[PDB]
Amino acid sequence: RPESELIRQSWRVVSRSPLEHGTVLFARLFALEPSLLPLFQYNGRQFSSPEDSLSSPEFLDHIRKVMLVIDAAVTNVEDLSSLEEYLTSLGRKHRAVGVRLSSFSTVGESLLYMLEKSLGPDFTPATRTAWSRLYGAVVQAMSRGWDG
Ligand code: HEM
Ligand SMILES: [Kr]
Ligand SMILES: [Kr]
Repeated sequence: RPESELIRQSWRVVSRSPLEHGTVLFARLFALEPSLLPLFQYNGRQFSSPEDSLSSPEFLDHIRKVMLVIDAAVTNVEDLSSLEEYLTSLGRKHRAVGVRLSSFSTVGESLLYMLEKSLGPDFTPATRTAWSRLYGAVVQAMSRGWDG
């Protein structure tokens, strides 16, 4: 595949520091959709502001979890079938915690934003398209968890 290599090569730099890069993605997410902030309840409390979430070890742990799932999508970029079941159940979990399926589009824009900022001139239109397709397929798999 051509695009599989585009994903592999562009993930290499980001994957060296997943928490740093993940923090960009979530900062961008709350700037676009602040109504997602209350969905992260740790120790029975709601974060008041987006900067509150960045001081929470549990929230930062979830950033690393998100990045590891994306790492698994890249590893299986040539055949995402083998992750379908895991992704479906991850969708069910997120539905249970209160995330609306449509919020995953904003997550996609946040991921693309983070890649654009990290890669700079190396974020070619083919690289955007490749990532849009891969994230699209991840979300399709996850969408099964919302009653099908
Ligand atoms: C809309 C943005 C998202 C919100 C509000 C959200 C929120 C949550 C919450 C509340 C949990 C349960 C508490 C925890 O363990 O932290 C969770 C778990 C988790 N999240 Fe997310 N999440 C989002 C996006 C994602 C995405 C896009 C991925 C995939 C790349 C992901 C990967 C994971 C994983 C692997 C877990 C552990 C699941 C388990 O207990 O089985 N998260 N998330
Ligand atoms: Kr954040
Ligand atoms: Kr992805």
